[PDB]
Amino acid sequence: MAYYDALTHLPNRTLFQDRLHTALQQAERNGQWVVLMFLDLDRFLGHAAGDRMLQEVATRLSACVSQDDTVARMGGDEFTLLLPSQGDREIALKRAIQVAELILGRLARPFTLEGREFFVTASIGVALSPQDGAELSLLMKNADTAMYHAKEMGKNNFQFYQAEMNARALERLELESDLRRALELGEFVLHYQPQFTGDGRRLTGAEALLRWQHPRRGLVPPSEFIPVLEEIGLVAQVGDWLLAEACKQLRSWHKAKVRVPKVSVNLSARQFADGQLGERIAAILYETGIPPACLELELTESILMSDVAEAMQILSGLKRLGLAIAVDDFGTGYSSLNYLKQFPIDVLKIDRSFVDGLPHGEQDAQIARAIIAMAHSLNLMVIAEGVESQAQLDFLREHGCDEVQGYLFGRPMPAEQFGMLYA
Amino acid sequence: MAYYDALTHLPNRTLFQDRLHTALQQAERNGQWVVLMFLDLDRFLGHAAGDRMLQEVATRLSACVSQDDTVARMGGDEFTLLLPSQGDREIALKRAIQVAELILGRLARPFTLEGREFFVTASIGVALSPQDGAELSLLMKNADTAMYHAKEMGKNNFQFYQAEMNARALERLELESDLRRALELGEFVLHYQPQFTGDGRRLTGAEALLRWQHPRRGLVPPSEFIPVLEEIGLVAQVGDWLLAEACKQLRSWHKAKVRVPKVSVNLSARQFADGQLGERIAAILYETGIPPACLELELTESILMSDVAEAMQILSGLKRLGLAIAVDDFGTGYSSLNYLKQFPIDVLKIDRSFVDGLPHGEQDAQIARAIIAMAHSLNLMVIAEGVESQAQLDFLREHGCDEVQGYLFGRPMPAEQFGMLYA
Ligand SMILES: Nc1nc2c(ncn2[C@@H]2O[C@@H]3COP(=O)(O)O[C@H]4[C@@H](O)[C@H](n5cnc6c(=O)[nH]c(N)nc65)O[C@@H]4COP(=O)(O)O[C@H]3[C@H]2O)c(=O)[nH]1
Ligand SMILES: Nc1nc2c(ncn2[C@@H]2O[C@@H]3COP(=O)(O)O[C@H]4[C@@H](O)[C@H](n5cnc6c(=O)[nH]c(N)nc65)O[C@@H]4COP(=O)(O)O[C@H]3[C@H]2O)c(=O)[nH]1
Ligand SMILES: [Mg+2]
Ligand SMILES: [Mg+2]
Ligand SMILES: [Mg+2]
Ligand SMILES: [Mg+2]
Repeated sequence: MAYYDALTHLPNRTLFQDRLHTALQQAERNGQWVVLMFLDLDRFLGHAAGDRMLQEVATRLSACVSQDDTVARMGGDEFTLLLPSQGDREIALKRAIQVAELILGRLARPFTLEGREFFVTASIGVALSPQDGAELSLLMKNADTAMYHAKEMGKNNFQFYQAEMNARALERLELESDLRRALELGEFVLHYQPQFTGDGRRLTGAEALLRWQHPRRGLVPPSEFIPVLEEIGLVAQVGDWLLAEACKQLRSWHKAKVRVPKVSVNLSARQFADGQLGERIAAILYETGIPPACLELELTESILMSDVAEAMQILSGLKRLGLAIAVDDFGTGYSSLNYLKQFPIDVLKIDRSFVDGLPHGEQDAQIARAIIAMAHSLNLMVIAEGVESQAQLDFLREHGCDEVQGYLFGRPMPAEQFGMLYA
Repeated sequence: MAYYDALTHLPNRTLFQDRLHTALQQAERNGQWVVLMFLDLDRFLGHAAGDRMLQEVATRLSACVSQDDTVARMGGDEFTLLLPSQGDREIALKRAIQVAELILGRLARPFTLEGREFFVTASIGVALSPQDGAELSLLMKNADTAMYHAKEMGKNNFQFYQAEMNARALERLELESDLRRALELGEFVLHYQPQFTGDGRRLTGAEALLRWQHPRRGLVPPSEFIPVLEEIGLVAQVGDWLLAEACKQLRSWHKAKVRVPKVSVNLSARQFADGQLGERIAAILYETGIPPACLELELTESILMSDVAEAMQILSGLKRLGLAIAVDDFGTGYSSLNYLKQFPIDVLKIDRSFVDGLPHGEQDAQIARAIIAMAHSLNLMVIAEGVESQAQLDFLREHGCDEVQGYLFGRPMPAEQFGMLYA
């Protein structure tokens, strides 16, 4: 079409502007964000090889974005990208960071024409609608301004139009950098929180809890760095380290006459979706010599109930491995009672938020009784988390809560102190 | 832009084709459907008034479709519409029917130019991707073929490319036609199914159940015609008829010494979303002279839990009206236990599907015990629906189910027989 660049087959300037306008009008109607990127090359060649290079650039750019994103060619050495329908500021910001890093990484790679090797460098400017403009020409002014800022900083850079996003981008990249290194140097450590029978007479297991100690940031809370791990391929690899470390710990504790009956590991949504999950778990159980009965997986009702049919199969695979399954944070999500019984699950965990109102919050008291009753109706065992007070414990015990966990019974703890404190 | 028609400001042929292509490539990737319509005018005027008419046509067409749909001008008197991202065949079919009827209705209306009145007529052809083509040129061949079929049938017609859809369209329109008439002539009737205490010693209420008797189709099941009602503005108006009829019935039964303590009415999602719901209910309670305690509303957990924050407010409004609220079909949806307690609800109804497996289906038996236990933990009263057998009843009674309903206790029934059968 007259609307496409004859060489790269990408939309031309006018078509791209129409789609940008459309994306802006729609975003504004749905309270969504749009990312606009401008990209310039210094190249860095031959005439025919030149046009062949632009073609390779184009291919590489298309490969960095999804189905719904547009890549286009403004002219000469300038390309633009459009990432529409981003749910909010932060999704937009992360997706922009991710796409821009991906692009610079792909364009770093050498261009192999005439048998030989060439390099190009790129400068990228990024502007996010609506904040940097909800109108196409303002959004473009600002992406272009960011681009030139990116140039004024040297080779292979991306800048946002907002300084605040540039700062946040730089830090995010450093965090990612540190987390890769954390795994390489082993800066992660496992702490264990003990689990008891409702009376407190007895230790039923330990919940393993990832911590991260960085020399400068100090100790980073799991809630900060875990989501970052899963936003890369890092989490499966960290999960492997963790599972193996807990299995080894179990080994040492048994050797040292510390009778810990089992250990619980939390799983993210990403780990749960992984096709090799059960395979990697079996692999680790085999290396460490520990049986599946010693292990329990903890998944949130949001992870299980989003796609119930898929979850049924994944869970069934894991049970055939002989391991137990607990539904973490229970009561904070949306659950089919139907599938709660069909899923081969073992345990419900009463979220801390409900335990916190005990014993004199009517709402929290009734919700907690209800969970216990559900659990026992489905032959599930339930443990209350976040038990911090004698009164909470009295209530839960009085109403048949099977197991209990919380600061009242001692904080999360490194393995050796754990053994001594609960031997 | 050179891409837009200078007169109507609609996209021109080439731009429309690009968006159609895009919509097809995307639909195919997401397993979605796309609707394409071709529209021709016979007009049916003056030169300046002519161009002003096309402009009015354009405005009218834009007003018939949503934000995301494209309207365009192929040339002369021909326009096209694109309705992308339709979830499946039937959504597509209904949406096409709806949009086409809307367009013919708007174009029926007179054009007021030079002070005077004019009429145009239109022929519409409709083709649905992927079935009538997943490639733009084939989809266009076929919409155009449908259009000419529409012409060969006379004025103001739409045809699908598939004969099967034309048949289904014609029938759907006749159904809609009949339902409007049904309401005008009162062909709807209420049947009532009685509700008892778990023992059976005692009648706690009656669930009202809409039926429709058509002279030719015979008796149409609620599941067939109710969704059609709500796909128009008909359901609020039928709901009003129904509520009023049940309140009147309650009047007569009390007059005639038939002690029916209350009546339950089912609500659709659409009725529930209506801003005037509580207002219209109060209005009807006032006209019929019956107090809110005599009334109970039945809503599905899917209606309540889709938007919990909105539902909380809507429900709170209804409770302030003094009426009771039951969660129908419970166990078949996704529910926050948290919001189950916060929502000011009164009753859970155990779906028939779980009662059906009783008493010897382990899964169904445990689910049903669990619901009863939940209900009583939250101080809710629960009734089992679809109780058909002595064994089912024994089980439910043994486990403290408060109330019961089903064919074992007698089918749904017209009011007067109801009174005599349960006085
Ligand atoms: N207020 C209160 N809090 C208590 C009490 N007892 C324990 N806690 C804290 O509550 C959290 C319980 O873990 P969770 O619900 O699985 O929730 C976890 C889990 O979802 C995730 N997480 C932790 N470790 C891992 C891991 O190794 N892998 C994965 N995939 N996620 C993890 O991060 C979340 C937070 O972990 P932590 O920061 O260790 O926070 C832990 C624990 O330190 C108490 O009595 N009162
Ligand atoms: N297998 C079995 N079935 C039994 C038994 N006892 C009753 N039923 C049937 O099960 C349905 C119970 O109604 P529902 O769950 O509210 O489900 C209702 C309700 O959601 C909707 N509906 C019915 N009347 C109205 C109404 O007036 N307004 C609205 N908005 N929806 C209605 O249509 C659905 C079906 O209504 P019906 O066709 O009357 O079907 C009724 C009733 O005839 C039993 O022992 N065994
Ligand atoms: Mg946990
Ligand atoms: Mg938690
Ligand atoms: Mg009902
Ligand atoms: Mg039902």
